[PDB]
Amino acid sequence: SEPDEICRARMTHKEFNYKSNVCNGCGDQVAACEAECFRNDVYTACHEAQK
Repeated sequence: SEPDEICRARMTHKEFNYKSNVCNGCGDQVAACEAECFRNDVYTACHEAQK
């Protein structure tokens, strides 16, 4: 049970905006999209299925 602040510091400001932008598109799984810092099947699937 640790914070995901490291994930935000690891990426750039623009990155957080891009990832988050797509996250809101995946659907109602936003929480899950950021759950693993954009590192999950939920996002990997949506993002790949996002034109």
